[PDB]
Amino acid sequence: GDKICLGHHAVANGTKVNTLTERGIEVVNATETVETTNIKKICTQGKRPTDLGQCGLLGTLIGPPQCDQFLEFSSDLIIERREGTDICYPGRF
Amino acid sequence: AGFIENGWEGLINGWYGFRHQNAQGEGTAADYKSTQSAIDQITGKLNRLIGKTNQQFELIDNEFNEIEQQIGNVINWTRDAMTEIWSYNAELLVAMENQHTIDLADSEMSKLYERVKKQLRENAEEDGTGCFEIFHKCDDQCMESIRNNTYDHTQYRTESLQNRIQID
Amino acid sequence: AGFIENGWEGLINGWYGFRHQNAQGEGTAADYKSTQSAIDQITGKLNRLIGKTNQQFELIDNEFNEIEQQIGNVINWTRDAMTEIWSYNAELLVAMENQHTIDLADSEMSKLYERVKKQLRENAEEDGTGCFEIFHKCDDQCMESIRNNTYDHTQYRTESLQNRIQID
Amino acid sequence: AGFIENGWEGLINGWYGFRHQNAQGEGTAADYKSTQSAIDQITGKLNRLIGKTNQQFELIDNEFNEIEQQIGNVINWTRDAMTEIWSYNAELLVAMENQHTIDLADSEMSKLYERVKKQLRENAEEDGTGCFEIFHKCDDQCMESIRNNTYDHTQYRTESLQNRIQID
Amino acid sequence: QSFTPNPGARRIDFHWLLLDPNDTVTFTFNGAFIAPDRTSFFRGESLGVQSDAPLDSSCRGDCFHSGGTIVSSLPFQNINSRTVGKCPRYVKQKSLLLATGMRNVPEKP
Ligand SMILES: *[C@@H]1O[C@H](CO)[C@@H](O)[C@H](O)[C@H]1NC(C)=O
Ligand SMILES: *[C@@H]1O[C@H](CO)[C@@H](O)[C@H](O)[C@H]1NC(C)=O
Ligand SMILES: *[C@@H]1O[C@H](CO)[C@@H](O)[C@H](O)[C@H]1NC(C)=O
Ligand SMILES: *[C@@H]1O[C@H](CO)[C@@H](O)[C@H](O)[C@H]1NC(C)=O
Ligand SMILES: *[C@@H]1O[C@H](CO)[C@@H](O)[C@H](O)[C@H]1NC(C)=O
Repeated sequence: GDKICLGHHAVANGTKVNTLTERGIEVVNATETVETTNIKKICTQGKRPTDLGQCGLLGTLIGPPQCDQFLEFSSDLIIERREGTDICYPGRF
Repeated sequence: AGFIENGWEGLINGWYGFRHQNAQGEGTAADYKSTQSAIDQITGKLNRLIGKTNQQFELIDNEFNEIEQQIGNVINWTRDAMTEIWSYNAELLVAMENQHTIDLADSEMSKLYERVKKQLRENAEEDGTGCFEIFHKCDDQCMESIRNNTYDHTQYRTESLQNRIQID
Repeated sequence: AGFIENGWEGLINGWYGFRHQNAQGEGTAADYKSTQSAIDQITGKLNRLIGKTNQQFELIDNEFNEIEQQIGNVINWTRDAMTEIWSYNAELLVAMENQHTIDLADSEMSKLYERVKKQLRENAEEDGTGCFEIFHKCDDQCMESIRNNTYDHTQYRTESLQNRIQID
Repeated sequence: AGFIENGWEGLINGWYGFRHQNAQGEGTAADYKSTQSAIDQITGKLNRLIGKTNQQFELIDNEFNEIEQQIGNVINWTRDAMTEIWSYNAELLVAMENQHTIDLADSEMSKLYERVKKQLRENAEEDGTGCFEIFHKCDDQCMESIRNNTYDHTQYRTESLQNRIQID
Repeated sequence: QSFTPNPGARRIDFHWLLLDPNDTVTFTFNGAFIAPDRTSFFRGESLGVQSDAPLDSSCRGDCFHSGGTIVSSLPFQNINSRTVGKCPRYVKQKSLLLATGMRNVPEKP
């Protein structure tokens, strides 16, 4: 006359996961462990970075004119950019 | 006149809520502790994975410049091979966690079948779809009894004997 | 006068064929659906493995010539280390699949024990070797009843009561 | 007047020793074969791990000298990455072995619950804490009967009927 | 180490050494030597990120890569194989869904 029926929280069509037995098994509730959200700006909540710009990182030890202000510095983050260079006169390390 | 079966129900009241098919027209959910036991283990699965991946990395390749191609080919090959190794490990690990999560869900529900069976002993007939047919006047009070673990064949069996007993 | 036990039999009629020891001298195999359920999962195991290995490869080492030995030593070491990693992964994965296959076989048979138990309720005594002692005249028709899922204690228990009942 | 429960006891007599709560004041341990079955599998776990790790190694890095730093960075990176891969494999493998060991312990005890249940059929009430309440005069001889597998409801049920039977 | 210049191309070759405390670095000059006026000391574990992204004073995160940052509470990422700082691992699996509950035995029979 009365029943005890164990429910599975079966919501309207959801998503699917890969398991050790079968692939594409539909599950009620899941989360993605791989984030694809690319935040296109650099986080600076800490010791603000040395944004070298036209200056390269090695340039800070040599002193190209674009690096003159970065010859002595401190931060928890250092940023290099494509336009950056470590020389004015040809050279390498 | 529904043929009440596994309480899929589009249920919103907890992950492991159980339907109580009271003849009076009820659909109340299960003791939250069953759901909570699942929550206590499943929500921590993400953190277990994080501890295995959160490592310090540094640049090997100078992306804006060029490294000797022979070495760069070794590095690219190595990274790609390692990517496949880690992708394999990731897929396998996630698959293990998914299979274990399913196994856990089945195991917890299995324990809930046991809770009913051990307490009622004879009047809990399993339909294999999560349903127990109850052979006594199991109104909301019996649902409270189940949730409060006062459900006991000592008295409930007798109540069912009034409805089920055969002497021969 | 064999002591019929787990139907090893050198059986050819399906992987999970069950012996029906009809007193009249029969040895018919089980419902193919049990075997089919195993087939549906096991035959796909190879494909699951293939999807994890079938990758594009290119030559890194010029086999007919020579590469700088220092790099070649790194490559050989790397490949060998990766070979051990993949060999480990392969042995582990295969071992997992083998253990799971065994677990599946035990699980399916367990379900078949359950099929008999849930349908007969009292007259199915398990010997622990795959055998159920049946306490009624279980001729070929009962085997058909099992395979057709018409096996039901509602009538079969009564048939056994004629052979088993004790009133006191 | 202890409320005898799972025989934690600070037991020294075997890993899977079971307490027999004889009303006469006994605490004898279980049949060693249960413990031996665990020993036969668990002690070999170390050897299974050894066979997967015992490999021939040679020096790649000249520790007392210097190798070109660009290659050395690749080697250090490679070794470190492989160390994490093997550390992951080691933690995972050990965790698998630990989980399997626990599962084995639970499985073996489960079999021992089954040994009691299948032999006594009605007078073995499980408390969920490893304890069976026995409804007959189960003195040391019944413990011997259990260990010798002569424990049998054919006679023991009748002994309990003298203490338990209800006719109605 | 000894060095000599090789004429035939204008170039400055920079060479470097990490000098231990209490040690003395000795230099011998016969010309073609560009001498340092100052030396360098390191102070506090920076993260040298190579990137084209703009800076943001409100953004917080540990992971940096050439296209930006990765801010998450997840173990894996598909954004870039080359990251700096403490990060989730790169995989080829663009979508690894982890179940957080029971399978969806379908709402409708
Ligand atoms: C399933 O999990 C997601 C995870 O983000 C959550 O947002 C969602 O509400 C859950 N669904 C439920 C509880 O029905
Ligand atoms: C290494 O891979 C990057 C892309 O990830 C590619 O741009 C680079 O040229 C590759 N290096 C070589 C030597 O091919
Ligand atoms: C690398 O291994 C191959 C065999 O697979 C061997 O012939 C070759 O000489 C090895 N390379 C070096 C530098 O030893
Ligand atoms: C490689 O690691 C060792 C320590 O294991 C370190 O002494 C050595 O300098 C490293 N090689 C390079 C090129 O940094
Ligand atoms: C450095 O040399 C001086 C010489 O007076 C000595 O006192 C000092 O302790 C030295 N430092 C170390 C680290 O040896």
